[PDB]
Amino acid sequence: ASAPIGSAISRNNWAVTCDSAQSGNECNKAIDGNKDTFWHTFYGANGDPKPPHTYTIDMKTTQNVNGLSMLPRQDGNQNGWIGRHEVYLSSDGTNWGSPVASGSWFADSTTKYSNFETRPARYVRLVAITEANGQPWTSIAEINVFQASSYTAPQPGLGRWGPTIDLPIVPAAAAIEPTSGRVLMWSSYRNDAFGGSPGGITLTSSWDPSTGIVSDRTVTVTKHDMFCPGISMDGNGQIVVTGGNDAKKTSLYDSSSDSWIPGPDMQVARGYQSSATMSDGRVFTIGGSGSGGVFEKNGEVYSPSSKTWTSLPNAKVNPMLTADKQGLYRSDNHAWLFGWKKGSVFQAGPSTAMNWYYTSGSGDVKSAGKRQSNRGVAPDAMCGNAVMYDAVKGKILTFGGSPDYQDSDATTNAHIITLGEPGTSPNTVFASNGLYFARTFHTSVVLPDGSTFITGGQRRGIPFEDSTPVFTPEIYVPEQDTFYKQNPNSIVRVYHSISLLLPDGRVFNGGGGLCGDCTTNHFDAQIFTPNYLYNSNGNLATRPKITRTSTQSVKVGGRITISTDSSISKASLIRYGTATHTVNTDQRRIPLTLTNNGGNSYSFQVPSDSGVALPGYWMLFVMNSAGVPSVASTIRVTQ
Ligand SMILES: [Cu+2]
Ligand code: NA
Repeated sequence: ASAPIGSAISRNNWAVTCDSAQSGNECNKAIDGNKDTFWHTFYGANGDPKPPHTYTIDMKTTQNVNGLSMLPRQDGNQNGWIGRHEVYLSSDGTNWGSPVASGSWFADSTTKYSNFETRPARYVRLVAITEANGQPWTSIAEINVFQASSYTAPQPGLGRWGPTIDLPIVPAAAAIEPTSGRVLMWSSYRNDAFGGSPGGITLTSSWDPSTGIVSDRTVTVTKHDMFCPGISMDGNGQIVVTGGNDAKKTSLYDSSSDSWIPGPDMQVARGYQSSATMSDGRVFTIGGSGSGGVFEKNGEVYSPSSKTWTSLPNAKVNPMLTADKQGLYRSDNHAWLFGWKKGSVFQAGPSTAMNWYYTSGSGDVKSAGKRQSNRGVAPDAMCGNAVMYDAVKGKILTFGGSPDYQDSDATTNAHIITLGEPGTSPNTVFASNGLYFARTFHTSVVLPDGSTFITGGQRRGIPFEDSTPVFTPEIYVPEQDTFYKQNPNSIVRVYHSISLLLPDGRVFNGGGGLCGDCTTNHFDAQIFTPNYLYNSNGNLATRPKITRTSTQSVKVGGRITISTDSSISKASLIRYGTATHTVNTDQRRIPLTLTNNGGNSYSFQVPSDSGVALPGYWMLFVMNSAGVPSVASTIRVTQ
């Protein structure tokens, strides 16, 4: 089940309009209060008109609308379940504009929801594009519109939230498909739960940013239930998904062919582990006692060329453990791993002790000191994030988290870690005065300008509960060493939530829940459009365009020559991310040093060290004098 974000509006003076309505199944039979009666479109004697079908509401007066609900027919018949839909709002009743919520709903008889940002309106409209099984009809038992307590206009220069993307599943895990631009999402064996899994099945869903179509799929070929995994993009351009409910399995996703290929089994059975792509294109993973048993799980490496998993027992998991109250079951989870120089992997936390991991031979480990500052020694920060915003200078920003996984208070702790050569202890200082709001179970992404977008979370970590939420997002600008509060949202994004950077420069934020009978399931996602895409008037600014590229595939140390339509100031390369349970080891940014050739032609060099410039797919963004970025050009880096 799910829950709305507002309170129900009285339907006593409502006037409804429909495109088609049968005798006995009228248009007003959706607002009467009876769970057994329903509105239904023309069938039988009146013919069978195909979708789009529309339902328009007139609330007589202006209300502060923040969502709607749709209860299907409860008579056991499938005829009329709404699949693809669109929600519109208006003040006049003729000019509707752009949709506040669009997407697809699951094929069942449960109550469906569309939760969006507060916007004052008198007229509400629900358009049913398709039927769940592809039939000509549309039916609704009960339709309600919800309102917020008050409305406050969004502050200029602090971004905008919206629109909402309705999904058939709860996206607990996600990744961007580089070659197509789509957002691949997955849950478990079911759309709303994970417990009591038979194994061998994962339900996936994808969203296209250009078309707006949401299409679901069922993956059984890999014999893996991909809930609670370790995700990494290898050097061969394939997404390596490891463990979880089927603790020993590995699944590979190829973006070019849009298919799932079976991978070889791991040496050790894991769950809730973090995996990281190395300098040679290989994938390293360590720990993970979330599933497959509770014991000492040391490191292991995946080779994409030979299709094998090899154990590295001397790469000890013992110095990276937290002092969690639940023991080893939670202490080796969600490691802040980063692929670095000469096959090494840096562990920034969540534990107080930071370590260097080596992959040559049977593996090795060395102490990198404690995560600290002049404010003292930093405690254990489970489910806190770690983002590499400047890979050239080895800059990592760590923030949030709590001492224990569950039933523990979060802190405002924030640090800057500067990486050098493997084996040396890095310099650690405090990032400004810390976060504005203490948060755990939060997610983050690196933006084109070097800034880090932080959103969601809760003050006290209690899984499957939406208690003490943080609605206000934060942005960290490194040049000024300052945190900035952005415009707040209305949907709670706690445990099982994700955040990914879209090729168009915007942020995809969704998920939260996945507990079955709970009312905390979020079958949606929201889009955040940052300040850099807006001008002085508050409208969408003109974005510069990359007209030509010399090559789409480059090697480490090689040069690329581009051509633009206007003058640019800065340029950056961002690696495509993957997200689940606050972990994102794939994302990183490289600031580019440009050479002006003249006539809007620029040249740059991709770093020679493959530990800085990790092999895989990257996003090319160029910024003008106003700071407005372009859309991303997909560049593949090899070694
Ligand atoms: Cu989980
Ligand atoms: Na009814």
